Amino acid sequence: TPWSGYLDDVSAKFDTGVDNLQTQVTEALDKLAAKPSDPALLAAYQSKLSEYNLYRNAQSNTVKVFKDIDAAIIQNFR
Amino acid sequence: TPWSGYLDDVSAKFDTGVDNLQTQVTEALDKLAAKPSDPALLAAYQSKLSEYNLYRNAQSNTVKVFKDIDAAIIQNFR
Amino acid sequence: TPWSGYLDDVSAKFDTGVDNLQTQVTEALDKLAAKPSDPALLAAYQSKLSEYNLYRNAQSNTVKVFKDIDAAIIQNFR
Amino acid sequence: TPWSGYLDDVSAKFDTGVDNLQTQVTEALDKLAAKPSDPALLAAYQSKLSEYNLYRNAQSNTVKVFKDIDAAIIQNFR
Amino acid sequence: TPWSGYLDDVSAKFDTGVDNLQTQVTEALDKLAAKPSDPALLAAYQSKLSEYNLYRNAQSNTVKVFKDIDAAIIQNFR
Amino acid sequence: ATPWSGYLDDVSAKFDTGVDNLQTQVTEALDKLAAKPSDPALLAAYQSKLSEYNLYRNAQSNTVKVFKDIDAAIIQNFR
Amino acid sequence: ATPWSGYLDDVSAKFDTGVDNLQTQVTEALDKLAAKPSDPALLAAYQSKLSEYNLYRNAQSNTVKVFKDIDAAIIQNFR
Amino acid sequence: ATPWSGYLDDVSAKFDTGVDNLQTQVTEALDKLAAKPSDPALLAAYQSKLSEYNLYRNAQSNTVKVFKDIDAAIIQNFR
Amino acid sequence: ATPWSGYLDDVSAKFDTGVDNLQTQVTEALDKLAAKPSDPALLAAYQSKLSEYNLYRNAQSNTVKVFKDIDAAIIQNFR
Amino acid sequence: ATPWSGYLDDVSAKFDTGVDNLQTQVTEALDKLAAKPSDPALLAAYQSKLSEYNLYRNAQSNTVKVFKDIDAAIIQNFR
Amino acid sequence: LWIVDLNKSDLERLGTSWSGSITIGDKLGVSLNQSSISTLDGSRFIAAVNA
Amino acid sequence: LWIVDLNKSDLERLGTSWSGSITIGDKLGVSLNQSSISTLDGSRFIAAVNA
Repeated sequence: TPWSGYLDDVSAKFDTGVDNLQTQVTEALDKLAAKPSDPALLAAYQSKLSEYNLYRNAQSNTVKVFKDIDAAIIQNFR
Repeated sequence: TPWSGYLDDVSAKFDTGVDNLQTQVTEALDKLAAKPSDPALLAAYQSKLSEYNLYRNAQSNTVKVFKDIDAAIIQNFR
Repeated sequence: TPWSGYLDDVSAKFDTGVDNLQTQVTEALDKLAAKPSDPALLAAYQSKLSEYNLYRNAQSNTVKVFKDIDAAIIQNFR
Repeated sequence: TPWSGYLDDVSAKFDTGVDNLQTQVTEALDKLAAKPSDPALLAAYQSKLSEYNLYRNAQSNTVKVFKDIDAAIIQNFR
Repeated sequence: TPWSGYLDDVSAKFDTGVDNLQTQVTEALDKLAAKPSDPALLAAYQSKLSEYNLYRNAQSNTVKVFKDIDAAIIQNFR
Repeated sequence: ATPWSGYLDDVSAKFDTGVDNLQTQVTEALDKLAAKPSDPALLAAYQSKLSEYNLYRNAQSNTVKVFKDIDAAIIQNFR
Repeated sequence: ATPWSGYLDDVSAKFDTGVDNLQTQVTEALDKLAAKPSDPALLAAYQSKLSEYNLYRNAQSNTVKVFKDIDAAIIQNFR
Repeated sequence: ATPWSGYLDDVSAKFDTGVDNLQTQVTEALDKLAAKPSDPALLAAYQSKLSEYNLYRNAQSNTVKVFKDIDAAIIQNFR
Repeated sequence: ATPWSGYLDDVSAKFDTGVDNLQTQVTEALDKLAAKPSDPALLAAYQSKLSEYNLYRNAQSNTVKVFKDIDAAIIQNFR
Repeated sequence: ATPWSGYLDDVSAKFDTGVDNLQTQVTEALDKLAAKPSDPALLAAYQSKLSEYNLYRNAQSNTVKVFKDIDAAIIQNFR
Repeated sequence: LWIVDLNKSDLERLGTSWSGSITIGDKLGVSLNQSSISTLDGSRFIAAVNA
Repeated sequence: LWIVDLNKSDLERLGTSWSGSITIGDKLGVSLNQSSISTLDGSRFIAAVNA
C-alpha cells in the first residue's frame, strides 16, 4: 500500500526530528488569539513561529539539492 | 494480445517497482488544489512530484540504451 | 467540448479548486476602493490578495514541470 | 483526392487528433495581445502554447523513425 | 554442448571470460527499480550497464572478422 | 579479488575508496541537524559536507562516461 | 582512520581556528548579561560579541559557496 | 626529459605562468582576513583577489575544451 | 625467439614510444584527484591529461585501420 | 629538395595562404589575454579570433575529404 | 509415465554479534569489530540479535 | 554414481593496531604510522581492536 522513496525519506527525517512543533505552533496561536495583549504569550508565539519558519525552509532546500544530484547522474546514462 | 518483448519487460519493472506513486501523485495534487496555501500540502507535493520526475527519466533512458545494444548486433547479420 | 490536453486538465484543476476566489478578489477590491480607510476592509483584502498570488504561482510552476518531463521523454524517440 | 503516402497518413493522424488546438492557439494570442497584463489571459496562453510545442515535436520525430525503417528495408532488395 | 564450431569457441571465450556480469546487471536493475532516487544505486547501475554494452559489442564484431577470413579462403578452392 | 569487475568498476571504486567515509559522515550529520534544525554550528557543518558529496558524485559519473566513449571508439574500428 | 576531510571543509575550518575562542566568549557574555539584564557594562559587551559572531558566520558561508561554484564549473567541462 | 607535455598542457600552463603569483596571493589574503574577519580593508582586498581567481580558472577550462573539439573534428576525417 | 612484430605493430608502437609517460601521468593524476576531489588545481590538471589521452588513442586507432585498408586493397589484385 | 606537393596539398595551401596572418594573431591574442585575463577589451577580441580559427580548420578538413572520395571512386573503375 | 518429486528441509539460525567504540580523555579512541573511524567521540555499542 | 564432498575450515584473528599524531607547540609535530600530522592540539591515538 504505502510507497516511499529516498527523497520523501529525507523529508520524513525532519518530520520525526521535530517531535511536536507541528502541534505546539497550532496551540500557541490559539492561546494568543484568546488574549493578544499578554507579553508572555507574545514571546512564546514569536519563538515557535520562528522555529517553524526555519524547519520548513531547510527541509525544502535539502530535498531540492538531492533532486539535482540525481538528475545529473541519470543524464549520463545515455 | 499479452505480447511483451524484452524492452516491454525492462520498462514494466519500473511500473511494478513504484507500486502506488502513479496515484499518490494525483491524490496529492487534488488535495493541494483544494487549498493551495498550506505548508503541509506544499511540502508533501514537492517530495512526490520530484520522485515521479526521476522515475520517468530513468525509465526512458534505460529503454533507449537497450535498443542501441540490439541494433548494433542485428547490423552484423550480413 | 473544445479539445483540451493533459496540461489543460492540470491547469483547470486549480481553477475549479479555488471555486470563487477570482470573484471574491474582484468584489473585495471594489468595496475597498469605495472606502480606502476602513481597517476591517484592509484586513479582509490582504488575505484575498495573498491567496490569489500563491494560487497563480503554484499553477504555473506545476505546468512547467509537467512540460519538461514530456519533452524529456520525446527526446528519446530518435 | 490527391495521392497520399503512408507517412502522410501517419502525419495526418496527429492533425486530426488535435481537432481544434490549431486555432485555439491563435485566438488565445489575439486576445492576450489586447491586454498583455491580464493574468487570466496569460495563464491560458502558457498552456495552449506548451501543448502546441509538444504536438509538433512528437509529429516530426515519429515521421523520421518510419522513414528510417523503410530505408533500411529497401536497402536489401539488391 | 552437442556441437561447437570455431566461432562458437570464440564467443564462449567471452562468455566464460566474464564471470557473472550477466546476472549482476539483472540484480542491479531490480534494486534500482525499488528506489529509483538513491544515488548509490544509480552510480552502481551506470557502471554495470556500460560494461555490459562494451562486452556485447566486442563479442559481436570479432565473430564477423573471423567469418570473413574463412569465406575468403573457401572462395579459392574453385 | 572481487565478485567481478571491469575497468570502469575500478575507476568508480577509486573514488569510493578515495573519500574514505564521507558517505557515513553525511548520513549521520543530517541525523544531528534534523533533531535541532536551528543551531548555526550544525548548519555550517552540513553545508560544508553536502557540497563535498555533490562534487564527489558529479565527477564520479562524468569520468565513467569519458572512458566508455574512448572504448567505443576503438571497438568500432575492428570491423 | 583519521576523519577524512576535503578542501571545502578545510577552508571552513580555517575560520573556526582563526577565531580562537569567540564561540565560547559569545556564550559567557550572554550568561552574565542574562544574570543582570539592565547593566550597561554588560550590554555594550554583548553587543560587540554578537556583532562579531554575525560577520564571522556570514563570511564563512559565502566563501564556501563561491569555492563550490568554481569547482562545479570545471567539472562540467570534463565531458 | 621534463614530464611529457602536449599542446593542451602547454596551453593550460600558459595561464599559470601568466598569473605569476595569484595562486599564493589568494591564500595569503585569505589567512590575513581569517585572522580578523571584521576589518573592511581586508574584506575589500579579498573580494578583488577571489574575483580574479574565479575568472582565471573559468576562462582556462573553457579554452582547453575548445582546443579539444578542434582536434577531434580533424582526427575523425582520417578514416 | 624475439617476439615477432609487423608493419602495423611498428606504426602502432610509434605512438606509445612517442608519448613517453602520459600513460602513467593519467593514472597518478587520477589517484590524486580521487584523494581530494574538491581542489581546483587537481581538477584543472586532470582535465588536460585526460583530454590528451583521449586524442592519442583516437589518432592511433584510426591510422592503423587506414594502413590495413591499403594492404587489403593491394592483395586483392594478385589473382 | 623542396616538397613534392600533390593536388590535395594545393587545396590545403589555398586556405593556408588565404588566412595570411590569423595563425599568429591567435597566439599573440592568447599571450596578452593570459597576461591579464580580467580585461573585457582583451576578451572581446580573443573570442572573435578563436572562432575564426575554429571555422578555418574545420572547412579545410571537410573539403580535403570530399576530393579524396571523388578520386577514389574514379580510380576504382580502372579494373 | 509417472514422475515424482519429494523434498524436505530444516533450517535454524540463532545468536548474536557485537561491535562498538569508546573515547577516553580526548587521547584514545577504541573501536571493536568496526571498520569505522569511531566518529562520534563518545561511547557507543551495537548488539545484533537473530533467532 | 556416488559423488562425495567433505569440507572443514578453521580461522582466528586477534590483536591490535596503533597510530597517532602528537603536537608540541605550533612549530613542532610528529606523525606516528600515519601519512600526516593531525592539525590538532596535544595528542591523539587510535587502537583498532580485532577479536
